[PDB]
Amino acid sequence: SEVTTEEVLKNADFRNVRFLANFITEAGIIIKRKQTGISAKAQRKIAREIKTARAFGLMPFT
Amino acid sequence: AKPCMKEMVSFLNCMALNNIKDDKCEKQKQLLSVCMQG
Amino acid sequence: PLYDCMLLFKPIIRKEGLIDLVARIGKHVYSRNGVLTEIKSFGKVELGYGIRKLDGRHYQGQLMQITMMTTPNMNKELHYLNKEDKLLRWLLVKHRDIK
Amino acid sequence: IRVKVFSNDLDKALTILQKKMQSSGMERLIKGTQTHHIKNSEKKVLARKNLERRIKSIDFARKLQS
Amino acid sequence: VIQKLLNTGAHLGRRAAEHHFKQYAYGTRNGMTIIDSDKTLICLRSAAHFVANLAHMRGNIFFVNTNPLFDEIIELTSRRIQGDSYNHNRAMNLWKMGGFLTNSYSPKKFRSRHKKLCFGPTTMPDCVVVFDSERKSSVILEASKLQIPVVAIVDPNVPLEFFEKITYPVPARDSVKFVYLFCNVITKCFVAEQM
Amino acid sequence: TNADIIHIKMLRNNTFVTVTDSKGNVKCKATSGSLPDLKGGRKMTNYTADATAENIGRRAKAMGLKSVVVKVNGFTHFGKKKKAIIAFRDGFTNSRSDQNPIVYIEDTTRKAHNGCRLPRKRR
Amino acid sequence: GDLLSKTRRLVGGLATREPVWLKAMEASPPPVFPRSNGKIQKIVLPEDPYVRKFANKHRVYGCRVLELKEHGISEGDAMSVANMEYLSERKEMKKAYKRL
Amino acid sequence: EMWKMMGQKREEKIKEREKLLREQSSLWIEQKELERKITEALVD
Amino acid sequence: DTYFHPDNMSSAEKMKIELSKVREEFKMSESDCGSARVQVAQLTTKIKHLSSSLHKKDKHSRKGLLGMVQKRKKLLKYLRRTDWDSYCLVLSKLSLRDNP
RNA sequence: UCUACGAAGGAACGCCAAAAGCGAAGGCAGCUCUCUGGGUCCCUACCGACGCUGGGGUGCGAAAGCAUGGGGAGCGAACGGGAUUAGAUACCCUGGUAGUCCAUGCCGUAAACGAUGAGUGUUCGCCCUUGGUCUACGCAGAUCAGGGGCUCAGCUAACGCGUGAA
Repeated sequence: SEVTTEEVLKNADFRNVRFLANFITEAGIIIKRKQTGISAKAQRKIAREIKTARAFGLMPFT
Repeated sequence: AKPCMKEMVSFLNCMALNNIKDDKCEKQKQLLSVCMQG
Repeated sequence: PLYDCMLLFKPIIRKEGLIDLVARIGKHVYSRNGVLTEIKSFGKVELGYGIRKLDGRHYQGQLMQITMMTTPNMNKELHYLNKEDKLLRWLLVKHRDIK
Repeated sequence: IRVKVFSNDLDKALTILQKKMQSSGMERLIKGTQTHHIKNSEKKVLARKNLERRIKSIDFARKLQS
Repeated sequence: VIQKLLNTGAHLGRRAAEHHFKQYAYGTRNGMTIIDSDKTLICLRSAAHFVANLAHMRGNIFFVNTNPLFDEIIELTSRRIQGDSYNHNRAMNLWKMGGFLTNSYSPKKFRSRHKKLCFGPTTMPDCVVVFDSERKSSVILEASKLQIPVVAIVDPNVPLEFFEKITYPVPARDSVKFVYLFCNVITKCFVAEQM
Repeated sequence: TNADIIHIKMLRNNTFVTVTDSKGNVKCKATSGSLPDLKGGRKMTNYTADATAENIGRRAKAMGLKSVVVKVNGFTHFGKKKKAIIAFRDGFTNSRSDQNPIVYIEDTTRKAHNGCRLPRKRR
Repeated sequence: GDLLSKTRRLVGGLATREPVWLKAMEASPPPVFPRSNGKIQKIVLPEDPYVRKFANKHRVYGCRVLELKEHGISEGDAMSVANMEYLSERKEMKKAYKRL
Repeated sequence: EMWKMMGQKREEKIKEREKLLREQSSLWIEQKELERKITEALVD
Repeated sequence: DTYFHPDNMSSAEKMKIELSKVREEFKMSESDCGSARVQVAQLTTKIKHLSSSLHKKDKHSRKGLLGMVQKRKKLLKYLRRTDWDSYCLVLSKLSLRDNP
């Protein structure tokens, strides 16, 4: 869908949940920089954010 | 090949299930109808 | 050091509770020459997964925000928090561009 | 992955089940690292050989794009 | 001048950048490069003169082509013109391939002429004239080996190992017009020349 | 609603089936060695799981449950589990009416979210 | 030696006998050019910065930006009147090309 | 000339002592607990 | 609004206003932040800031310090044979000592 | 055994993920925070030749090893048995301490391996790509730092490199 551009930067923070729950896949895995269209800096920020939230117990683990 | 062997072992579920041989699996001529495939 | 302190609390129980519990920090940061801005809550939120199987209380937890700025060591005071009852996941992070 | 068997379909069920799970990458994990053990040396070496497998197969494909 | 107008109409000076030379490019246009059409014409001057002089001793020529878009344009020549052999023109139709131009006196005896041609003619061509892209490479190599001069169309695409051991380069650059009448200039030449 | 679970635990040279309530109460078990002449060199096969699931199908048919979430928890190619579920349905059904399926299906192979020094390689 | 002068020196020092293309080879030298460096200059029509943005709108302007630059010495934003003139020519040309 | 950049940096640092922080919309800590105020957003 | 000044001395991490301050003390003209003695003073206060809060295990950062002090030795080694007056000034005001 | 919930602990950090990235080298990753080194881009301001290398010397330097005090899940030298063989100190199985881990100290070595000292200038391109910058008008074009292939040439006993092995 439409969460593919650089807007994700403004809209990618472990407090927010929908922009990000869009990324964790079916079985609870982060999806590649290929599975979507997104940049490298981006994917790294998303990785920090999903791991922070998940450690905060804010997002799933399986 | 494949239908032969699969329907074969499934027929053999007879010797699996009934003690050794109750030929209620006399029914197994369909596997032959597909084995005669050339 | 403009920190936003999220607080993931145990269930709704003790309404006039967590408010005074964070009032503790309110006095903390009044003292120590700190500064608060805005204390917005978010109400119920369903947790991802069954945290803290001790005492349980891992579905539908409470969340608040404190949004202070203060002395650095404030994290090594906040280590006063962790064993608090209702709070589960005190998290003081940073001020970021995102609201 | 979870699925209710739609009114005893049980084969289209498995179809979407697999397809979704496999695509989820998780399959590429449970078939992935489970073996006896690997150290850093063997790890880097197998990574290098995976890279070479992929570069060879991509050469074949880029050839087969006409 | 007016001829330069005509070349410029001939969709020729412009061709994509696949280059080893830059002595030629008037510029570029992001999808084309513009060569110096005056240099084009000057190359034609020199080489066409050379062929019209070699005429004055009547030395065999033996054109070469493999991309059969010019086939008709060229076939109007090399039979009753230049080499003058239509039967050899048929070799040229189906040639360049085998043991070539240096082991020209090969046996090649085995025909079994079932839906094959198998010409194999043999005489030293004192000059060569080609036009195609790259499959013909054997002719260039062997000419450079045995000291045979060559006229050749070169696009930006030419490896140094050809661009430097082929004399007389006609940097014509066939492009969007594809194959258009050129050889009619050398058709003018060698006929109403040999007096 | 309320329903049992039947669990199947593929392993290296052994696998088991445990038929239990929703809240984990072992009612009917079967080891891939709990069959006549299917242990020893016999332990390492996929027909092991085949026979196990079909036998447990006949058993959990004799007791007519028919509303039992079936789960597989092991580390394999999906082909092995496909064949084992087909076998379980076989044993369940082909001594009963034509259709005697499961109410559900669901998968659970918990991944070790990190390492614990899995033992060294064989030689 | 080069393919043209090697051979001359060869035959002159009497190595091999003369080829049948020599008198003409010298009479028609190869077309040499001044040895120049790299840097194939990007050559541009002076009317670039608007055709890109105008064919966006709607060839003939690809050259009519010249008939606009001619007054472009005191052109504030005459892009609007230019596209207007283009409207005019397209209107009349398509009236004609629908009357045909 | 670069006095201009002097000015530019001093200004960008002034920004009315950062009006965002100089704002009247602040939060007194000795106060009636804007926490207690939060009953609407308490369920936000 | 009285919360302006309760934004000081405690909401602070960098505290590299001291660099600006001392660089000022030692700066000749305005926006002149790149002369030799100036860099010397900045290195000096940096060394005195960093020789306190490192745990005798942050060895990389210690190496940073070592490179700092020896580049400072280089700075002074050149400083001494250009403007000797300013160099005595340097040692006097900065507490460093001479060893030809 | 298994099967559900718990508790204890230890140990490493699944996916991301990467011929990606950071470091002088050895090396470095679950997360958050304080402190902290070096870097590149950037109109560019200053400053002014202060640079490069570097004998004897100085620090850093994985793993194993040592010392003292912790900890010890799993792994697992030594060793025990099951084995296996003509024989078996072994490979195969099951046990299993030292060791792995933390605290501080000691060593100071590795295929410490691009098997390629350090630095400066000049060199045909294409493909990429990490992060900067300028320019944007359907979209990129440009410019820097790097990391990675492929090549013109050049070199090489041969392979090959071409961020050089020019």
